[PDB]
Amino acid sequence: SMQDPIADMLTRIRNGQAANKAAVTMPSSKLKVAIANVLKEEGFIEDFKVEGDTKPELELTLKYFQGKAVVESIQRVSRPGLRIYKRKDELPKVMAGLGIAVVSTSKGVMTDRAARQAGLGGEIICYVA
Amino acid sequence: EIDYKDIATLKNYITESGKIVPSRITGTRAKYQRQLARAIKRARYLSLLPYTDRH
Amino acid sequence: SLSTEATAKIVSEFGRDANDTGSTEVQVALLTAQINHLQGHFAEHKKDHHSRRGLLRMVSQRRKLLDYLKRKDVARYTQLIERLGLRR
Amino acid sequence: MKTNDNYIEEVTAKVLTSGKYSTLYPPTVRRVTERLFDRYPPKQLEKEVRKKLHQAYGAYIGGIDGKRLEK
Amino acid sequence: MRHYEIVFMVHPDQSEQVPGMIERYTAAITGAEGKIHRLEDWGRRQLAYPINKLHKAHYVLMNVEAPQEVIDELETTFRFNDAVIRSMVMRTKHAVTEAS
RNA sequence: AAGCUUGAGUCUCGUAGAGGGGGGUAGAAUUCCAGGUGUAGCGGUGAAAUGCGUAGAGAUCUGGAGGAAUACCGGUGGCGAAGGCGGCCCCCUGGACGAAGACUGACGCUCAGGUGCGAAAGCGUGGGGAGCAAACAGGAUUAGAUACCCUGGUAGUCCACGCCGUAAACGAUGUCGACUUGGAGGUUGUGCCCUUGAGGCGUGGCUUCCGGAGCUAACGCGUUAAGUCGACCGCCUGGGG
Ligand SMILES: [Mg+2]
Ligand SMILES: [Mg+2]
Ligand SMILES: [Mg+2]
Ligand SMILES: [Mg+2]
Ligand SMILES: [Mg+2]
Ligand SMILES: [Mg+2]
Ligand SMILES: [Mg+2]
Ligand SMILES: [Mg+2]
Ligand SMILES: [Mg+2]
Ligand SMILES: [Mg+2]
Ligand SMILES: [Mg+2]
Ligand SMILES: [Mg+2]
Ligand SMILES: [Mg+2]
Ligand SMILES: [Mg+2]
Ligand SMILES: [Mg+2]
Ligand SMILES: [Mg+2]
Ligand SMILES: [Mg+2]
Ligand SMILES: [Mg+2]
Ligand SMILES: [Mg+2]
Ligand SMILES: [Mg+2]
Repeated sequence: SMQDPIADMLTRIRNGQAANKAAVTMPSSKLKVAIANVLKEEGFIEDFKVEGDTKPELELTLKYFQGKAVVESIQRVSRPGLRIYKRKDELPKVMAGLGIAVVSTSKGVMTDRAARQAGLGGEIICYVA
Repeated sequence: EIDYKDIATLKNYITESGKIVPSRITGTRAKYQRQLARAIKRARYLSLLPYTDRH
Repeated sequence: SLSTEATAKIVSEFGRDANDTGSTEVQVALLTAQINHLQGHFAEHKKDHHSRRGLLRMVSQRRKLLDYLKRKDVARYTQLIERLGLRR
Repeated sequence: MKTNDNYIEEVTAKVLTSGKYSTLYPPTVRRVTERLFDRYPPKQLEKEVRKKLHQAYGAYIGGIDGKRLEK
Repeated sequence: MRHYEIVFMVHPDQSEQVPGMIERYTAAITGAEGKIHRLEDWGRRQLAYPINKLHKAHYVLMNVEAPQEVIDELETTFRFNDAVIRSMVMRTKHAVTEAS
């Protein structure tokens, strides 16, 4: 059943690039705000707005450049049944450094480029391409 | 008419032998085809009224 | 004969708050009489089989309710097992 | 000694009683089971004596059709 | 307390027992807190199956909300009687001014 | 340790169903057992015969006993996890679904061993037994039909109480939850609108067909997933043996 709220966020983004829609509707959560903030500085997402009084509601806006999608392929590393942790000097480079590896450090959720040069280590969430 | 609560009044359509005949003796309107000839088949599941008295 | 008027006094047996259509000790009393009336039907009419399967989705419900209030308030179980005679 | 000795007729009658395998003399079959006592597993005695009735020594089972011969 | 409808018939050659059969059966269903919603008599009409030796038959139509504690012995009463041929019990029917 | 509600448990107010089980009742048909009436033919196979008949056959009417199955209504409709179950019909009782409002605040998903259910066939301890029908035997048939045709019948089918747990038990698809261009046929609830054109326009469950993107060798699936994610378990490491 529903045992992973993080995988539900990646499903709407992966399936949203093929349907060619504007924005999607999904309930927000603590981690979902930090994940959407990383993709907003990146060209991955445009802007998000939380406009629910009854409950937090996350509204993600996709970006379409030319006739191609911005999201290529998103995998899964930190599975609920199998967690994978890496060292500071063992951070995987997505797309030979071109990708954006969303990591979860101790100070917060940031990228993989600013993790090896500042702050401390963390847990790799997934591979956002 | 148009409702489905008219279950205690089918003595003018079907007979005792078990053969359903259209309303032709009195001579009224016969425009209600789906609400009469086709709506009677929906009540054949529970079949509260015996359709064939000879069986 | 399971009528709608005979189950009106079952909710009044357990009440924590006021003006409430629901308490914490009422989820078991509303399901205890339903299983108790079907357990006695094992002795007679042994040809029954569909009625025996239906108890698997009701008797096993009580095993999950025991681990719910166990880590919260232990004194809440001292009323349920001695009045509805559940698990001695 | 019923394990081996009351377990010879349970096997032997069955052949000599059935009208399909009854084309034999009682002594002829009294012999062919003391021979084949220690020949096939102790739960498969009559079972694999049917092999000597089909793979071997067959067509005499069912017999030559006397009710076709007199016919 | 539900709704019931006992529709039975009497003997064809015994037409004088019709006013005397319903009278002795309406007293047990009255003092048990029950009333009679509808009460119409059809008559000795014609049938379509000559199954009985004598094909006459009077139909009895009456509505009464008899409890369950009384229908267990009232239904078995018509079985021992020789004038009663068969019966018919429906379920969940309300009352009506007339049916035909 | 202390709370909330977006997944929804339960309950009040309703509707639909061969969901399951225990009694009772009705009709048709086959056959047996009794009268009247009618006698060398009847049943049955492209040719023949066995059986059944002059101790009243076959056929027909009436009546009675016993047993089994529910024709038309009946559509891949409805119900159940699966298997399976279609006569009106009493009692007991379960599941699912619709719908405006409260309360209780993840009591949630899945699994080895184990428990329970599981057609037909078969077996043990007791009944019923009119038909049909595995062995067995009469008549055909051919330098050999226990394959098929025809004439009978013991188990079994039915019923109470048990054991065994075997299928193409197939939807060759484990369950639960979430996301996802749409149209055209049925069944089953609650509303709006002029139900005055018995319909359009909304909101659910179940079921069938077609089809794009996408997925797969291919056929196909394709908003009930075999697509796109996630949680849990089982099986299979070449074809025979
Ligand atoms: Mg059984
Ligand atoms: Mg808590
Ligand atoms: Mg039923
Ligand atoms: Mg005669
Ligand atoms: Mg003569
Ligand atoms: Mg006759
Ligand atoms: Mg008999
Ligand atoms: Mg309030
Ligand atoms: Mg609260
Ligand atoms: Mg499960
Ligand atoms: Mg069987
Ligand atoms: Mg069986
Ligand atoms: Mg038996
Ligand atoms: Mg099947
Ligand atoms: Mg299989
Ligand atoms: Mg279903
Ligand atoms: Mg298709
Ligand atoms: Mg595939
Ligand atoms: Mg191998
Ligand atoms: Mg090998």
